[PDB]
Amino acid sequence: DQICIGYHANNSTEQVDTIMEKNVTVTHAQDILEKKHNGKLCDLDGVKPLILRDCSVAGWLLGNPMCDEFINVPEWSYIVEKANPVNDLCYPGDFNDYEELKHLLSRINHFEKIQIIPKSSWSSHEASLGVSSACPYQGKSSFFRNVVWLIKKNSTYPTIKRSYNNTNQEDLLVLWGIHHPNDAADQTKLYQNPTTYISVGTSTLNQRLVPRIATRSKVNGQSGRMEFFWTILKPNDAINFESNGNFIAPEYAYKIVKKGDSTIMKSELEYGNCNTKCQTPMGAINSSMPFHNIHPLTIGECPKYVKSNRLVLATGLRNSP
Amino acid sequence: DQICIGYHANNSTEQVDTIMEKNVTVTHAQDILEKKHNGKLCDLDGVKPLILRDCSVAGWLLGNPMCDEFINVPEWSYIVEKANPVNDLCYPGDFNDYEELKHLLSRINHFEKIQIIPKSSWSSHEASLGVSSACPYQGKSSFFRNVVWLIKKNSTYPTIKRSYNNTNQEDLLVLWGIHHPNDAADQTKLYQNPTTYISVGTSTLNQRLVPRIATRSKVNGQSGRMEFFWTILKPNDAINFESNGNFIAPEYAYKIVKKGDSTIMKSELEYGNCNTKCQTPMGAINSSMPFHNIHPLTIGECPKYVKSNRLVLATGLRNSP
Amino acid sequence: DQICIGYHANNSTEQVDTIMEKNVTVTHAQDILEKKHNGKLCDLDGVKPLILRDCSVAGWLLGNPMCDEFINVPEWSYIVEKANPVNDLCYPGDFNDYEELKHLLSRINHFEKIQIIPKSSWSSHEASLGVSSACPYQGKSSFFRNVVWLIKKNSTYPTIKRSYNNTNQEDLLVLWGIHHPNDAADQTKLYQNPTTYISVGTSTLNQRLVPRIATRSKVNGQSGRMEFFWTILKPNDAINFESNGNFIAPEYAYKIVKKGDSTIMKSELEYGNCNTKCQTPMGAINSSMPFHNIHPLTIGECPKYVKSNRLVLATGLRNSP
Amino acid sequence: GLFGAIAGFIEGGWQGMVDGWYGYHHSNEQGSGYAADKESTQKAIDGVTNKVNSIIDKMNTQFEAVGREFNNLERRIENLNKKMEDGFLDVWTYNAELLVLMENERTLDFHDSNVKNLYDKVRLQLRDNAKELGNGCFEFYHKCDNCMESVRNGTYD
Amino acid sequence: GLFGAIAGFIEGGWQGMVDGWYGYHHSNEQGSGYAADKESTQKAIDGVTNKVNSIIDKMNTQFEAVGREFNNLERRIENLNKKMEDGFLDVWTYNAELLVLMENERTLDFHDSNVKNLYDKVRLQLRDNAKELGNGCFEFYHKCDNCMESVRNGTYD
Amino acid sequence: GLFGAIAGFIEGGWQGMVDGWYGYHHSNEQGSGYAADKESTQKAIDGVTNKVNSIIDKMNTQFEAVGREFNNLERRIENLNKKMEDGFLDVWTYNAELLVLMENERTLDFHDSNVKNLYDKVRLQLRDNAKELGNGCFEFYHKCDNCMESVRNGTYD
Ligand SMILES: *[C@@H]1O[C@H](CO)[C@@H](O)[C@H](O)[C@H]1NC(C)=O
Ligand SMILES: *[C@@H]1O[C@H](CO)[C@@H](O)[C@H](O)[C@H]1NC(C)=O
Ligand SMILES: *[C@@H]1O[C@H](CO)[C@@H](O)[C@H](O)[C@H]1NC(C)=O
Repeated sequence: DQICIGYHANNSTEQVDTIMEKNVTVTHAQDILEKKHNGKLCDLDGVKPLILRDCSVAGWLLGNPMCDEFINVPEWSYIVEKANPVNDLCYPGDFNDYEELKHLLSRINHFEKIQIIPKSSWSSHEASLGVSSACPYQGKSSFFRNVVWLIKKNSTYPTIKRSYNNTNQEDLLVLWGIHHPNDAADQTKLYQNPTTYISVGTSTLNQRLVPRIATRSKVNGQSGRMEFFWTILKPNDAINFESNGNFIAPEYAYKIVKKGDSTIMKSELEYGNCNTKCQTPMGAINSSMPFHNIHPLTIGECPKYVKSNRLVLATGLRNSP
Repeated sequence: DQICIGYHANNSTEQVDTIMEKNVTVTHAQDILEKKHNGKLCDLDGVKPLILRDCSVAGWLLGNPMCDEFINVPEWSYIVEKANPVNDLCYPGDFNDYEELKHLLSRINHFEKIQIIPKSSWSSHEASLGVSSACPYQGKSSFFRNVVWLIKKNSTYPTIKRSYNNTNQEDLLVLWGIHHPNDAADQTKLYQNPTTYISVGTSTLNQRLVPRIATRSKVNGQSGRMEFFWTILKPNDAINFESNGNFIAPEYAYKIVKKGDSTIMKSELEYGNCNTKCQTPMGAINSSMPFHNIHPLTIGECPKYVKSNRLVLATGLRNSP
Repeated sequence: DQICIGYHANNSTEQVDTIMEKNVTVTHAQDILEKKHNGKLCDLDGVKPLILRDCSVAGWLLGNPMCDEFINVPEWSYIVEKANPVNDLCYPGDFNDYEELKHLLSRINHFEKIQIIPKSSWSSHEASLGVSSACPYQGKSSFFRNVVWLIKKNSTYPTIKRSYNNTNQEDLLVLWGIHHPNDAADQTKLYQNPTTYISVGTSTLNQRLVPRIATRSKVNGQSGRMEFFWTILKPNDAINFESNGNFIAPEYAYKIVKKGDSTIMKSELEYGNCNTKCQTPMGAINSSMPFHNIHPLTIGECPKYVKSNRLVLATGLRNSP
Repeated sequence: GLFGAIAGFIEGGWQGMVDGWYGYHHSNEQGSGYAADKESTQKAIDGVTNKVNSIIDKMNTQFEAVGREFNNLERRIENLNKKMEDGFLDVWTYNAELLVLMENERTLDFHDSNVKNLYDKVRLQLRDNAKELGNGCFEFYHKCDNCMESVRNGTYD
Repeated sequence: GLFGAIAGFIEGGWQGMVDGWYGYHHSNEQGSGYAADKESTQKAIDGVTNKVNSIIDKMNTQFEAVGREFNNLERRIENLNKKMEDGFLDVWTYNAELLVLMENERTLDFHDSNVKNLYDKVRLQLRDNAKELGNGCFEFYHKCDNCMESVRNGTYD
Repeated sequence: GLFGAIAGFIEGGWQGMVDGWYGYHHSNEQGSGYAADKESTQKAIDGVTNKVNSIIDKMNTQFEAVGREFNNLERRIENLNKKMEDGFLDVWTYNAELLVLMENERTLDFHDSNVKNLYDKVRLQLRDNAKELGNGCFEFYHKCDNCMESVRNGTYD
């Protein structure tokens, strides 16, 4: 007669690592890394992301005519943009402080677009003729929808003196621009006056832009350049334009409504018709693992990202062979 | 007859945590987190901090007339500024590269203020009349003390050509500015000439400022703007001004004396009449704990900051119930 | 008769540390920190570093005449520059966006220098006379080799309109500059015209420089200033200059050939005639230790840098006394 | 293993004890079988659950990459931004992998410790009555009736 | 506990031993009492003091936030600055909390280890003379006179 | 040491065992000598080698300073850059120093654990035949012939 102390074995095949030994076989184990996504872009908590397709944030905000999809967008969860979106800045140039604006967009969930200076508000200048081959729409030459390319009326560009007061309760993103022609004859052809300027004023802004003449390579068949600036007009604050040419003038501005945490993710992917609680640039995540290894940039209720290939905790004991 | 091996219990109530078990009761324990401050701003090692009250570093350095407290300050340990100090930049505008200057102030313990261009040094221009409603002093219109608002003398603003050589052995903080009026008639009223400039030169500096005209919102009842620039004039180096108007000219500059490690902390708090060896934005610290959890930004002999609520080391053994 | 269990002692003197006890003597130990270098600058994997001696990257790239050593350099592994190289910018001024360029150099292993605008290409302007006392060569006044100091021909500075197209397959570093004189009479003496400009154009660049007049301290016996700008001209892209004076014009540009990972290290040291697989600013490393403590900035197959003085692992057991 | 029991003087585990992690095998005239020791098993289950949760918990404070973009002439701050984001990921990857490695080894040792303790608890009861065979088993001097229930009991002699 | 002594086969500690951390209780005709084992107690005190100081020491190299300000159009570098300062605080908070957790558990185990070792040191002396009761106590075959001093001594038989 | 063997009940090591890390000393009429226990020695060597390599391995993912320069009016980002580079070095210096400290202590304990286990393996064979002297040695009841080979063997009685 005999009594024995002993312990559990089973038919487990699960292995875990220790400092002193690798692939120890254990009775029980708890894998804590999520390794699987669904490879789609999904709604986040029911809320759909703004998917720019071939449009850049710039293409969207200025209203490139090929970006008609995003003329009026509902509230979004997060924004997706490609690495190299084609429909950006159709008339070539720059967007001043673009990245800082993109940064601001990351704390924004809804813009409501409103008209601040009506296109048919211009008495002394031509406003229907500010178009280009670089921004085609339905075959014909067209321009960014949100800004007005002002031109001389019957050979005269009189000084413009326009003001807009923010009666809204929401911060206003206000967008404008300046045109840099290639030579003096272009300057005369559109605006007449040889030297011009645009001054922009607000409580905090003290701006004066001046056209930069240079001969340059045709980007998109144009050698001219548009350079776009912006400001956040506070409530009860007035923006003051004054200019004698080259002025690209606001028609529409964006009310900032319902700003909430959000991000712009970079992804060649397209919308997936799904819902998720945690999204990544490569796909969405559904898991209760404390960690995942999918991609560092997530948004939502997400597990923590690590660069591991494997994280498995022993819970049972060493399984005998 | 019997002999027994055994161990200590006591009436300890102290608990510590382990990976496998929480709130284990121990005979002895060593709490290593400092959780207590005094909630005051105190002298640091006898040395008093510069407390700006309602003045900003800008309000102080330019000598806003409401910042008379800080006309001549002794050596400080650290600087305290509020989140939103009221007495800043009374005449509206900007302070060029302000943050970089604040950064420099963090390696500075004492400024000694000295006159470089005497106010009664101006023959051909009016110097007693450069005042404004935006900077009141004792009811009457006044201006930043340290800089001179130069005006035309009997309808003429002749070119100014002034130089100052640093004979001192200490680096010199030199401060000046430019005025941007709202319209052409303001330009004429004060300086006469229609287009002006200010050029500033030194060994390393190659500056030319030009007035920016715009109509803008009244900030502090003024639509004009002052924009302040600065340089560190090296020893045995000469600063060279030349300007035909809009020039806000230095009367006083600051010798950098006794620069030592220091910081600007943000705090709504006021001076506490105490001494300490370690100070935080919320209060001072007196402790021998290797860690504290008070605030990340300290100055002095300080314990290390952690975000814990509790750090207690077991020293005794598990106390029996 | 007796049998005993026991363990190894030896005459080891090696000590290691534990959490509970310091300097425990062990039978065996494995030191894992490399503490030794050779104190030289060596070739990296056979490949020699570009050692600028007394030249700065600026002195090199613009071709300061005292930097003749580096007129045509072979492929390098890494670059060495002193803390304060003497032969930099002999004619005083600035180098616009210098640090960003240095950053670019860190992803570059070979430049091949080629002539884009031949010096004897200038019909209407004087090109042999753009020299200075600040840049001497073999006793006589000389100028940066790579750029041409254009001057008026028989009292006329006609507008320059020059273009260069990148037919090469490699990105082109293109370098140019502008001259800022001290007074109006200097402006007339060299270029005649009172107000000038330089406009630079490319696919992406939209530049217009304008001379900044100021009286300033003589740095290197000159009060004038050269300010150097640069661009990376993409392949199949054209750079377009236009200027009526103050223009410092490119004669040579650099093809970017064989860009590979590399760095600029700061070191007062000079070349050591050695080879290595891992180099530091203080000396090279030859070791199989997983860590070293030499300097944080290495290049090559390198152990990991830690700030320790000692890292020794126990392998044997506690050696008895 | 540090405690010498698991894959030590006790050569291997038991497929036949599906009951819990540690226990007894008895064998006498009336037969033979396995019974789990409820107390040590339950102590073990809590130890490990708490550990796991502690491990998960300490790991939720962790770096969270935020996307940021930089123009063509901000290459230095973009590189700064990159090396910072990667550095915190390398630090947390290292943290999690090591913690796992170290705690796995403490987990296997803890089970080994529980087996030895349970064994000793039985050694301390049978002290001269049975012969300590050397393999986890004790062989009785006097035949033990299903007496076994009493060894498992804590109440024997 | 891994060593099975503390709150193990020795059920609980002794309010009556104010003397040191581990020792003896004796009981015979002449009476009874507690005496601390000076050597193991002192070894234990050094172990733990050194540990604490080692813990404090390794913790003084640590991130120190420096205040930095950024204008309205530097929102990205300000955010960079923030996430960097927080990241190092999360890394050091995690460091200190874990080190505490792990070292606390090694501290309790070390005391358990010291009790077992002291017990074994006495088991190894009384080997057939007294009956190993199973509870930390040995019951003598032959009556022991204040003989006790000799068990504590290291010099018995 | 936690296991009580090394510099414990076994007072010190043996200069005369150059053979391996743990083993036996025997002494009888035919003489005396040292022989290493091959199995436990080899187990120990693998344990430690693996540990060392694991230690080296986990340490190659680590911060790598990249040099970056900043002009005179970028003092804030230069300081940011500095505190970031130093912070990661302090975090990795702390990592390596601690890992070394902790793993050194597990290494010494592991050897102590191996000695105790080997001792117990011999205690479990000689159980009533020899007298457990208390010092790592067993003294035989019956004289043992070079019988010794059989204790070392695992095959005795
Ligand atoms: C540059 O020159 C190449 C070679 O002829 C030409 O193919 C290319 O189109 C040119 N680009 C421009 C912008 O002139
Ligand atoms: C802007 O318009 C509002 C509405 O009348 C007015 O109350 C506010 O004072 C105005 N602000 C300025 C600067 O004109
Ligand atoms: C500045 O003045 C000092 C004092 O005479 C003189 O030695 C120094 O050379 C001057 N520097 C310049 C640039 O004028």
